[PDB]
Amino acid sequence: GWVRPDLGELSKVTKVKTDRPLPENPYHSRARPEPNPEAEGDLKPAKHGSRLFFWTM
Amino acid sequence: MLKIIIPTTMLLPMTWMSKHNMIWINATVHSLLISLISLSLLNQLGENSLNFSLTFFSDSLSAPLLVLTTWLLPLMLMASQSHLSKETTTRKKLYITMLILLQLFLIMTFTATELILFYILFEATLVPTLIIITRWGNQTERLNAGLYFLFYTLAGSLPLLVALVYIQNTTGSLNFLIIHYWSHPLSNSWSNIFMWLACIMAFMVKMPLYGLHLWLPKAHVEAPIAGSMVLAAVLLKLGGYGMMRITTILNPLTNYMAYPFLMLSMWGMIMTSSICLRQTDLKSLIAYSSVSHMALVIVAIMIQTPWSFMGATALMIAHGLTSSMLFCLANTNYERVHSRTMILARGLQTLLPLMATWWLVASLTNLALPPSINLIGELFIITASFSWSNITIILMGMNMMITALYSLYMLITTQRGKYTHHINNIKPSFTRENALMALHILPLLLLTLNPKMILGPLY
Ligand SMILES: CCCCCCCCCCCCCCCCC[C@@H](O)O[C@H](CO[C@H](O)CCCCCCCCCCCCCCC)COP(=O)(O)OCC[N+](C)(C)C
Ligand SMILES: CCCCCCCC/C=C\CCCCCCCC(=O)O[C@H](COC(=O)CCCCCCC/C=C/CCCCCCCC)COP(=O)(O)OCCN
Repeated sequence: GWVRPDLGELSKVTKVKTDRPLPENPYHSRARPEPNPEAEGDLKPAKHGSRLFFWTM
Repeated sequence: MLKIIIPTTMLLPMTWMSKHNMIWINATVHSLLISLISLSLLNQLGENSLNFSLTFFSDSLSAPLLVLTTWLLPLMLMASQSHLSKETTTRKKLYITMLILLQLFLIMTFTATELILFYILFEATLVPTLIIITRWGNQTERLNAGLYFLFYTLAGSLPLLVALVYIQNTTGSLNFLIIHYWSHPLSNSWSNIFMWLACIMAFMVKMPLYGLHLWLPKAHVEAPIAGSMVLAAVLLKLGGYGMMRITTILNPLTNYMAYPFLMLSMWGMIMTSSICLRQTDLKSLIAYSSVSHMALVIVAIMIQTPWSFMGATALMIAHGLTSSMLFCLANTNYERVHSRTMILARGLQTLLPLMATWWLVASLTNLALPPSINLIGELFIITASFSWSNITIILMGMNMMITALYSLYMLITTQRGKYTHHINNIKPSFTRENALMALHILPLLLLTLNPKMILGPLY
């Protein structure tokens, strides 16, 4: 009672039911380094302008 | 400080939009008016300088220098308009523009609050001066003179720029008030020794210090009359003013870093005064005399006492007036006979009596006759030097003698004896020349009555 698969069937992506638990860290990754903190707050004009040698703005 | 500055800038378009035959009249009138307004900076608080704003301030050191600048501009205009008569309208306006830009740069330099702005203006004064010398100079030698004036000055001033930006990186400021209040001693290290040299050598070459003085005879002799006037009266004083300001961050190193400069200045005082005794050119003689006087000022600034600073201020002002007067006096005769040689025209007192009186008075203030302010400054410096070491009197005493000698030598050679027989084109003195001499001389004599005004901050 064997029926030969038709053209295009053996190349389907199929689903598999398994009891094997999904591996958690298959890459064996280390802990990622912490990012830099972030930008926050309201923008206030620079104190005493640019402060280039003699410029007051 | 804005009230003095804007009108000076205004002078620029006022002369560019004036009729061709009214440029001298307009410039002279409004220059005199500006000088009058400036006269109001002489009111000084006492304990501290007048701080108009963050950018500008005036001192008792500063006030005399500004008044001299503003007063010198109209005199330069009076002295110039004779030899510039044949010039086109546009080139006359360009010449006046050069003089105005020079006045503007000078006023700002003296009143700038911080060193970087002072440096920029103190260096900006180079461009109009160079243009004046090389474009309106009479001789071929002017081009060489211009190069000497430029290169000697920049070779000193660029290390100063490096030192200043380094100092602001380490201290956080170049504002003169902060610089003064937060002053800390300079250790004795090679780094500090070279910082001292880089802070001092630009002002040394501006004075000029003996041995770095070779640019001055060239530049002062090859320049037109107004160029020479401003080079001797004001531009030499940039070195003294800058040194007096900068030596506040240099203690206690100055105690022994000053030795070679003191030796150079005293011996070169003697040297340049002796040189004046054998000089065939009359402008060359006045230039070397300026050198001798500025050597005295260098000594006064290096020994760092209140009496020496007072004497230095008084001598700077008095020299500025006297040297300009002497240059104008020489230029009148040059205009007559078209040669700078001193023995060409002789016995001029027989032909021009009032000009001989002007000659005598200028020669008397040059040798520091009491109670002129020339002698006030010289005497204060000599006393401070005596306190510094009693052996300085020998050098100081010798210098006084040689100065009297060459001053009266110049007077006797040009005014006395008999007139050269061949020269017959010596016309009577013009009202312009006599008024120029009087406007030099009257202010100097007036200053004797109120000595404290030119004394300075220490007073
Ligand atoms: C013509 C006009 C030109 C302008 C004039 C410029 C003048 C510049 C002269 C600088 C003045 C002195 C410079 C430094 C002060 C002392 C110099 C040194 O000789 O003193 C001894 C220094 O010892 C030795 O002499 C080392 C210096 C010798 C090497 C320098 C070569 C000098 C030869 C002259 C060359 C001319 C220079 C000018 C070029 C035109 C002191 O002993 P010491 O206590 O241990 O060192 C003090 C510094 N510490 C504290 C950091 C240790
Ligand atoms: C018209 C003729 C005028 C000639 C003037 C020439 C002399 C000018 C004065 C010296 C010029 C260079 C000085 C450098 C500017 C100052 C900067 C400074 O002070 O920094 C010093 C650095 O000092 C130096 O590096 C200077 C070394 C010299 C390098 C260039 C040599 C040029 C010739 C030197 C001798 C000539 C100076 C006197 C000559 C006068 C003219 C005859 C210390 O900083 P740090 O590196 O952080 O050190 C401590 C931390 N470790």
